[PDB]
Amino acid sequence: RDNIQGITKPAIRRLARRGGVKRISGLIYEETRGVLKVFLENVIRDAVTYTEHAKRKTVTAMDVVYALKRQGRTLYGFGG
Amino acid sequence: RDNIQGITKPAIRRLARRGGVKRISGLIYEETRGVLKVFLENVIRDAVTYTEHAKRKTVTAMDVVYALKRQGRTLYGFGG
Amino acid sequence: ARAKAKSRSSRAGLQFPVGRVHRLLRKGNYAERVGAGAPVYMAAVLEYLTAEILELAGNAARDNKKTRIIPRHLQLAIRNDEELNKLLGKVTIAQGGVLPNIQAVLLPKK
Amino acid sequence: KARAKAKSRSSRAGLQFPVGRVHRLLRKGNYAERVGAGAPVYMAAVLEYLTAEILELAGNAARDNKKTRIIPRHLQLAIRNDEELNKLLGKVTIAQGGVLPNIQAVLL
Amino acid sequence: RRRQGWLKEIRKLQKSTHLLIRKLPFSRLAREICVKFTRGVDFNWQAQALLALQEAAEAFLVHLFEDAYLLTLHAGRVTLFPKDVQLARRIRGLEEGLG
Amino acid sequence: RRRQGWLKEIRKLQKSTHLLIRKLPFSRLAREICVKFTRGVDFNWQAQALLALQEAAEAFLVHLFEDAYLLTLHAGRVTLFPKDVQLARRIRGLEEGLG
Amino acid sequence: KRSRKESYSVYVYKVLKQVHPDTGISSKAMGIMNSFVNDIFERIAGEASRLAHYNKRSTITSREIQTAVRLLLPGELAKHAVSEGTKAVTKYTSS
Amino acid sequence: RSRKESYSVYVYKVLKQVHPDTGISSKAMGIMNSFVNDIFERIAGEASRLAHYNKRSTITSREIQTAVRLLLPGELAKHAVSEGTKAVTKYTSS
DNA sequence: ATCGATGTATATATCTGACACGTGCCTGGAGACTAGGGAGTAATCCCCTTGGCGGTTAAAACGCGGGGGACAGCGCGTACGTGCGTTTAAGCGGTGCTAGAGCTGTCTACGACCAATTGAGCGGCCTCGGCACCGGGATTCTGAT
DNA sequence: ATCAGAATCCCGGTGCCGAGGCCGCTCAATTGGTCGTAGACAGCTCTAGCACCGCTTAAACGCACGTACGCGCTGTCCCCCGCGTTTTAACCGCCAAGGGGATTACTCCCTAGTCTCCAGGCACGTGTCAGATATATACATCGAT
Repeated sequence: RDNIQGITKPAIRRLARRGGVKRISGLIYEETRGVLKVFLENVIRDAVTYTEHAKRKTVTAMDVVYALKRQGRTLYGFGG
Repeated sequence: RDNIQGITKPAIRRLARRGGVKRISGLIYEETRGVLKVFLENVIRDAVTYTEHAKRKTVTAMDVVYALKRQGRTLYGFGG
Repeated sequence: ARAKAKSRSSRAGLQFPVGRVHRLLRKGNYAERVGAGAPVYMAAVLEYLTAEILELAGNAARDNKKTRIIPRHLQLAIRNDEELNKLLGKVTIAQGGVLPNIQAVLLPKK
Repeated sequence: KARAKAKSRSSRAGLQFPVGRVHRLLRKGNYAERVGAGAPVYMAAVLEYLTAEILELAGNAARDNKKTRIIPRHLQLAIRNDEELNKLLGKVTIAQGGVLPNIQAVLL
Repeated sequence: RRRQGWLKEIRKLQKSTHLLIRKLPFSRLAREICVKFTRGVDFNWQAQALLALQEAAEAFLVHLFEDAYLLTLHAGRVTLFPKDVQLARRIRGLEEGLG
Repeated sequence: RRRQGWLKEIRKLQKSTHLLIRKLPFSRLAREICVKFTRGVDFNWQAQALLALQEAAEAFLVHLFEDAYLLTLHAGRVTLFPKDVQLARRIRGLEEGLG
Repeated sequence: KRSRKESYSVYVYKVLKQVHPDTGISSKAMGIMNSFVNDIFERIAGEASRLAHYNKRSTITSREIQTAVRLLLPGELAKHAVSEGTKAVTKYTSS
Repeated sequence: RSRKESYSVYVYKVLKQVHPDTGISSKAMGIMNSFVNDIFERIAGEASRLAHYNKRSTITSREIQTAVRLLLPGELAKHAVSEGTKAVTKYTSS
């Protein structure tokens, strides 16, 4: 069982039901997992770069909030 | 002759021919004039405030390029 | 020997602390000098923005029969009002679901 | 006399971009309280690399047009024909520039 | 015997780089818009600023028309409709569409 | 005995506030993505960082799915296809959509 | 020992208990308000700093913050903010 | 009077090194000049935010290094890091 | 089911204005030296993250059957490109005028900075209530009856 | 036309843990002088932006018309959802260990700052060639027969 297979198909359908989607194609799962992988790849790359500059070895919440702040999607609720 | 018709039908047709549009509905002219008008209001308000801060009365190229920079569409070739 | 120490906020009559905003502007390297009225103006703008979001949040919480603000009400309050939404469209809200809505063609019968 | 002959710091780096002008702009830029010594040299290397690569793409784009003088059309064609630069310079609009010669796939 | 002649026009405009709207309608439209925000005072304009405004506006409208044409092609249509440009403006960035 | 029940599900899930994807697969996915950049050194994670990552990723995916739903609705279908979500990722641009 | 770790929480308490007497707030919403006020602070301060640098002045005075707040928030929100700022400096310059 | 400093001459020299016989018009030189100022302002913004986030007061070469790694995508940044290393290894001598 | 008219691409002549190069200059970069504090590094504490184990249970997975909807195709009407003749307004030159942009010189209000003081605000701790959950009764849609 | 059943919503009752109040403290905000320079301001000089006008011509415009294409409709078949059953991994609680985050002390090197000197880059000319346009030639491409 690969590591992207932890993203289950009822969960992706739950994301679609939040989005107002009535029906879901059987082919959507691979591309949705792919877009999740590329998005998380770019964000985790940004946050781990911020960690490596500070000479720390642990991604704290501040690194995730700054890394998302530099991609144009700032998140509120975890400190400033 | 009202001034919004100075942006002519062949000019918008040429803009669509640059965009790859092969066939053009006749109702598109009023809506395209609408989006052009909203865009011009958005940029001109910010550039006029940038002129108003310097206690000047002439819109220079630096203030219009800064106003385009604050909307997230930077423009090259007219100063920094 | 000297006069009684008054906060500068009481000179402005405002609730956001001008002294802390002045300390943040001095160590923030924005400019080499800081004018005297600029942190007062900042305190006013922040006071009004907090008052706007809290007023919409309190009405949004009272609409859900609740007397204590959870982030769900803050999200709903921000996104219903267009003017704040334009400012806050670019910001994700934690613990925040999307507005209760559905596109009109999906509702088949009335 | 006792004062040595002046070497520019760009000549110490073997680079063309002006190190001293960048040091003055970092001092008046006010991004940081203090300015470290090796940081404008590192930045200057980064700009030399960017200008050299973009000018190389511009020169090849000029050779495709059989011209030897660079027009903004050459920069526009050089910039969007490179995907890593397309991610870099997607958001900038280039003055005196056209669009790519891209006709959509329903040509028949 | 005319079959299709738009192809010469589209490739000729995508290989030319000149400006597409005449300078004077854009000029008087810009001055009529500018007097509406500065409370009736008349402003002067540098020529390079007005030229830069026309370059930015024309590039933005060209990109918006490519976006709406991808929306036409996705729904099975071939002619550009106003609902397509409306949906393109909504699906674009909320900040970018209207400030 | 079979009735359609998507309407109660959509009405119930759009008023929810808890995180909707399972937490632990998301956690090991973030760790297995993280190990590809620090050259095999095991990094530690605070819990609040993974919680913030889940919040940002889930809101972004919901925005992407509604906009691609506008695309699928536009074609007269009601089912969301992979060509629509790919087209919406192209139309959001290079900085917000691909990355 | 621990550091002070300053924040904006108590002012959200005072403005909340002034605008609404009987309404409470959770700690996660308090943190979300804290990050919100820090973010909008950084945008307004970055706007005033860039604009002061563009016109070759070196001081941030109230005029630069005025043009910045009119420039960044969209519409009549900024208009009311200009009104409150003028009223605030009207009170502040008295003493 | 006014000096109006521009990077025109440095763009001309690097152009002369990479392509010997290629010229440049004034509008494309202005395009290059505003381009260099723009990439400068982005890198300075990354150095300012990272110096303030980690409670450091000075930008050293490490800050610019992680900033250029963060802002430019992919292998272009890596080769820029290579260029910076070859710059610093010759700067510290003599 | 091949050949001819013409749109389309390219070579040649012949200039102009912009371009690349030369020159004087001034101000900004460089050299040398000093002072002071930012930060590098080592040591230590504890915390909180990771790792592990056992059981639970709701969720995932899988299969099956039914029907809503995607898709290809056909006819109709409408609206759009193209061609041709008319107009009109944009652009270009040419002059002229003056508001306002830019620089220079003076001065003062305003803001940086330091030391003593004190209270506003922050960490820690405690209590009770808004809220989370469950159960019973009125309300509401479906689709058989 | 008409309601049993399931579902939904509302309301009463219970319990708990996080919010809000309280107290000690410490360092940051405030006050009071002091000193220096950014900018406000007055004034003067001059470019360039606006206004006007003639003239030409390319571009805009209106209409007629044939036809490409949007759209409603229909049939077919396919693939997705609801439901039921079996399996499994997330989850919760507990616990231990140790890597590492966080803090403090100590030290020293790097950089702000000052002063002098000189050369790189910028304003201003200037001579000359790449690009623009016109013209001639041929290739390809569509149309005719």
